[PDB]
Amino acid sequence: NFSPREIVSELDRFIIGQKDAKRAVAIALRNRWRRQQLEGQMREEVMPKNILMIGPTGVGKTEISRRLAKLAGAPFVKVEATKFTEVGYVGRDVEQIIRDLVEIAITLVREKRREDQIVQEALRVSEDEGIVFIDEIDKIAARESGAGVSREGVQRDLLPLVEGTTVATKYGPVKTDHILFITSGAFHVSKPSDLLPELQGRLPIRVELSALTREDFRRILTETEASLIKQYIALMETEEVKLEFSDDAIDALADIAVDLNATVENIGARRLQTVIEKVLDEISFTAPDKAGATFIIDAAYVKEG
Amino acid sequence: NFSPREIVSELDRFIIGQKDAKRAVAIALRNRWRRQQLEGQMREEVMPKNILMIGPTGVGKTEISRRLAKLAGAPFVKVEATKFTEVGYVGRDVEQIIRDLVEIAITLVREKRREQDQIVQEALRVSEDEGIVFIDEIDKIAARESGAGVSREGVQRDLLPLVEGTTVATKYGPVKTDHILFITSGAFHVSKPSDLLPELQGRLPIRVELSALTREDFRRILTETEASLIKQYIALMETEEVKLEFSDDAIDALADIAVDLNATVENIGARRLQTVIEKVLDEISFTAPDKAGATFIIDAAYVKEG
Amino acid sequence: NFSPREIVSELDRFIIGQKDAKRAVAIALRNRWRRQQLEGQMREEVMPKNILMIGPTGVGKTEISRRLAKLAGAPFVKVEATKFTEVGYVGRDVEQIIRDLVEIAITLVREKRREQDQIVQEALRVSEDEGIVFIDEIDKIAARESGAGVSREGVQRDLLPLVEGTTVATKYGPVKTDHILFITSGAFHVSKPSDLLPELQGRLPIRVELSALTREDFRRILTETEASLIKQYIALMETEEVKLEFSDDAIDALADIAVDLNATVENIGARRLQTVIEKVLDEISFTAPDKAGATFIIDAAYVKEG
Amino acid sequence: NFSPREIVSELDRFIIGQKDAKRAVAIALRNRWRRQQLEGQMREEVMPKNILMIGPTGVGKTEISRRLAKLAGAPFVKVEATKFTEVGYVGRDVEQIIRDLVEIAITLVREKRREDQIVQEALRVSEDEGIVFIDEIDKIAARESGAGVSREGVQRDLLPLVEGTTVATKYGPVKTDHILFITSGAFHVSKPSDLLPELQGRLPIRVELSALTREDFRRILTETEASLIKQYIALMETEEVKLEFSDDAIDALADIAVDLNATVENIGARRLQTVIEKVLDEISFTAPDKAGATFIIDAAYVKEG
Ligand SMILES: Nc1ncnc2c1ncn2[C@@H]1O[C@H](COP(=O)(O)OP(=O)(O)O)[C@@H](O)[C@H]1O
Ligand SMILES: Nc1ncnc2c1ncn2[C@@H]1O[C@H](COP(=O)(O)OP(=O)(O)O)[C@@H](O)[C@H]1O
Ligand SMILES: Nc1ncnc2c1ncn2[C@@H]1O[C@H](COP(=O)(O)OP(=O)(O)O)[C@@H](O)[C@H]1O
Ligand SMILES: Nc1ncnc2c1ncn2[C@@H]1O[C@H](COP(=O)(O)OP(=O)(O)O)[C@@H](O)[C@H]1O
Repeated sequence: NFSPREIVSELDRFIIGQKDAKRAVAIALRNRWRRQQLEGQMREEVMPKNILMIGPTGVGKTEISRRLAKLAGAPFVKVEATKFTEVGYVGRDVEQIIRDLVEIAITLVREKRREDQIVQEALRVSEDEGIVFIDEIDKIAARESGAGVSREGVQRDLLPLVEGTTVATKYGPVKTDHILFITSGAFHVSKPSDLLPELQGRLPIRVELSALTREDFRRILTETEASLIKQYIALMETEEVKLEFSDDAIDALADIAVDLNATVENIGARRLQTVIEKVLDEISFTAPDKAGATFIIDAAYVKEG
Repeated sequence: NFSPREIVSELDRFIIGQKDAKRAVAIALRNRWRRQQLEGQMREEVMPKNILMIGPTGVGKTEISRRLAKLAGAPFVKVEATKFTEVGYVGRDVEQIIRDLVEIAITLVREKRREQDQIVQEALRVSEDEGIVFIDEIDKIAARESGAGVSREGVQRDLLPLVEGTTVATKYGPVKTDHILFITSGAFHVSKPSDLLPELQGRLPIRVELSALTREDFRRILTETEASLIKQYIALMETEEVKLEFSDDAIDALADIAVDLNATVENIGARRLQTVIEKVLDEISFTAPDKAGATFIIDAAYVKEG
Repeated sequence: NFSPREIVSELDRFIIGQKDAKRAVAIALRNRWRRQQLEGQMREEVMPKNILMIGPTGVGKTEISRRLAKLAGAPFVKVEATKFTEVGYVGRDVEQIIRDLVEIAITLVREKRREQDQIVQEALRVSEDEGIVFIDEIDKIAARESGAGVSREGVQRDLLPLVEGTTVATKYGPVKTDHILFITSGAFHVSKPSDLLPELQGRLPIRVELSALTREDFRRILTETEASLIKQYIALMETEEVKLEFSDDAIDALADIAVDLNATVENIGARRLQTVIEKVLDEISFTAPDKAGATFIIDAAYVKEG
Repeated sequence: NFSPREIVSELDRFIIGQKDAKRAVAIALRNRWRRQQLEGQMREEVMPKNILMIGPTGVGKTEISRRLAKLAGAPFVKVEATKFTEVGYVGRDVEQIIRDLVEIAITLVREKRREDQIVQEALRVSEDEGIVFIDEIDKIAARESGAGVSREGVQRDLLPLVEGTTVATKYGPVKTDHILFITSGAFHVSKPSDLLPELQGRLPIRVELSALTREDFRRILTETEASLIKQYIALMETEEVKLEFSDDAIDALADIAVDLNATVENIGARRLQTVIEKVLDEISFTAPDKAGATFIIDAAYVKEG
């Protein structure tokens, strides 16, 4: 899809809630289209509407950006900002981000072409369509454990990428002027105004994300297209086992994850994956011994499990 | 074998006990087969059932994973997590794990084809769909922070791209880690599993404990498994025309020596057995060619003098 | 007051909301009274119901504890835990907390007696049975390890003797900390409560959360409580013969300014209110003596220009 | 009591299980009596049978030693060994242990005398009867976060105390030749043979302690004389509330603590204190409003709580 409301709808198929974050990337992606519709010098003066996402861990910041890029057939790279503060001879320079992105556009163009010029198209796509997700940008803006580049230095090193620079790769120079950047952080260890002024100026769009509620966990489990329940159901189908979850079993699974997030650590929706798996441990092991049968998991089964 | 109960049975041929750990890797391996039966988009949405093994040292964490990979003809790489906290210019980046794995899948595909650009293409296919990566002492890179290189949390952060899904460059071409299985292990005395990065927890769906080995476990480790130390020394002395025999009380005596050393010096698990049988066999290992055709019996008394 | 519901009601006079936190300190204080009703050995086996408060900054953690201590005529000491991680030769040891507490109990007993070796003896008695110690940012000394003094875990380890029970030397004599109540607080974004030393967890029986303050909370904080900022500025301007008046829309406007600043710069909780009323009162605070006998009304429009 | 079997019995009133650890301190305390029964120079050649306790956290190492000393009317000091590895101008020298011990013997002699000579008796008791508990002695024997004395240096600093030295205090010199030392550690970060040889030689008795079982938690809750249940029952009696626990409620409370120790962290019996308190939160708050009544807590009440 190509329209912002259409983009929001496509993202609804995989991400529950977070409407503001969904609309922010839609605007950013739609503006890339508006730029290419422009003609003349104005085509070279408009820059990507880069985004700063603020929100707790495991509530959809990566997922929204990752699905967005797949929607737009754009090459995507996720990186943890603090990795550039560590010593190391391999992969400690931020231009590795751009080199990896071309490496992802090559393997992306090969898939579409099948269905020298290919390498050129990977270099064309990377410049005009690349999407870069920089996680925990809040951690490189704090009051200063890494013995490498300082935190402000990682910010200073990010400036050439998001302002516009040329980067050398094993396939040739890559310009970053019109690559879209999505940055994210919780901003408990720092605040958004602790970013370098030059970085603030290259983050036009600011959007918050909210904690997931108990109802959010229920819908995340069942409603989205690649949901965990649909995965476990699909995996047991290959063993000739029709797996069924009652509605109270789904409520019970969501409650286990909410409670653990409330007593151990709130890791957001990442808790769901580990909770369903232990409840399905007995049936995942014995599934070939149960072929042809229909297995219904109720609230009581989740309780004993 | 391809079935979880069948996998557990194959592992019983080499590992004593640790039934929960055996069933955990079976589930993880069986899900790889369940995934490839899927067709469509769901084939690209299911991720490996990575495992966190919790247990003391030398009770079968590496051995289970290593036998599992050989059972599945899958390329296998074991790595010590804390090695990435040290300074150095060779092999200090976690992508070295993935490069080594292709290096092991290439040499694996050549063996089966014989019994080539196309071989390298499948070695890149095998590595992506069948690779198994064992990360030891993942508990030590989650502690309260001697390595002067990457910090402990930084080694975790560097592991995130591998287990979440990334493309890695090699001397043979780009490799995706999306469908590689990861088995991680630690004792978790210096830290706890919730000290791992949240992003890491979410990519470790299966959690399994392992237990200390008991005195009876040592006796069965010595004799019952297919590649047991006793069966090795017997086979080694057969090449010298010497029938090496252990009485049943001798095996008990050897197990008791190892338990006591693990109880008074340090508990290193079943690794103590190797050094204990070897010192008792010192006299015969030296003189065996001078003793050809003869039968050498090690009893409880011989273990005592040894 | 002496009853938990009565304690909650007394705290309602100064703190808006945070009902769970109010009831938590009530239980802890009521158990002190329950203990002294006991006679015999059980009188020496019951230990204070120490509290861990979890909540964002500036929502009432210090204020609740501080009002509680004044309600109970108990000596009170607030300390920043991370101060003990810094180098220095004055006041860098945790026993300084206890020495300061006696210093506050002495000056407390003198006030009540007037309205002396015997005073110091009871100040040493009061400190032991009635002292209240508030330790802020106990979450920061439980993180992954800028202070060049004691390490973070070391500050925890140094706190163990205080909350488990120890004798501390002072310029007035030995003081036991066995029956001192401890209230600890943190946001727990940089760490989690299970990152505390096991020995510390066991001496924190009561766990209570506090919530963010809402826009309506700011309005009630401004006006409803007994020592509210509005009642302070009104009283301060009364000494100049100026009737200071706030309309209800003006109070909403002031609360909105603070919410927006907490939403765009940094969320510092109710601390934002103090700086916001002060800038709106800048014009009148200066000219009030030149305006004696007059009435000054601050409306929504006046807050807008200000 | 004065006999080792009698000592073991007195400790049974407060500590569940750990029979080996109980007998080890009994031997050590009984030998102090055997020494004072000796006459002549042999009286000056026998040294305390110091103990190294090995065991997990929160299973009774401190409690056994603390109760033992109270049984013997002996002044007692507990210290965390790693505290001497930290920088600091106050209380970072191991002789503070001995100075604190005299400070505890003074306040101990005043209690018994009531029921210059007193200070002399505090100096007499400290030398002949002091008991020093050094916790986590395993942590100062590891492979080397404190920026002060090194770990081996803390061991080296402990040598004068346990071999025999004179220590100056605000009341006068204190000899440590016949002070009993109980040291403890889990020995996962190191092993007992990592201690300095001179320290090994001054730790004659070696005793292990075991993890607490589910049944241990049940007996710890109810059976011992100062148990948590008897405290909460006694505290509610001062409010005219007869609090009663069913047997299944006690089982339920023990199960909550075992599960948390199995999923968060095994902190031993320290988990019990925090678990009963949250279950009693509603009644502890409302107890004055319920005076004259009898309140029975069953398994179902522990479940909702
Ligand atoms: N709102 C949500 N809707 C659907 N899935 C979600 C949501 N929030 C988190 N998830 C899932 O939880 C996991 C972690 O989420 P992710 O977006 O990567 O985290 P973060 O916000 O920390 O980047 C992924 O499997 C993701 O699909
Ligand atoms: N349960 C067991 N059954 C059989 N052999 C075992 C067992 N535990 C340990 N061993 C043997 O002891 C040695 C060390 O075991 P290993 O699994 O590699 O240790 P770790 O669990 O620390 O990874 C190997 O020779 C292994 O075969
Ligand atoms: N809920 C509240 N009710 C009343 N005053 C409050 C509330 N929260 C904060 N305040 C006021 O805001 C300031 C800071 O609050 P305080 O409790 O000291 O912060 P913290 O919770 O960080 O300890 C004080 O002036 C306090 O009176
Ligand atoms: N076996 C036990 N019997 C009775 N109480 C115990 C036992 N183990 C631990 N406790 C209690 O748990 C808490 C911590 O125990 P403690 O002996 O101080 O720990 P450690 O072994 O770490 O020194 C104390 O309240 C203690 O009374």
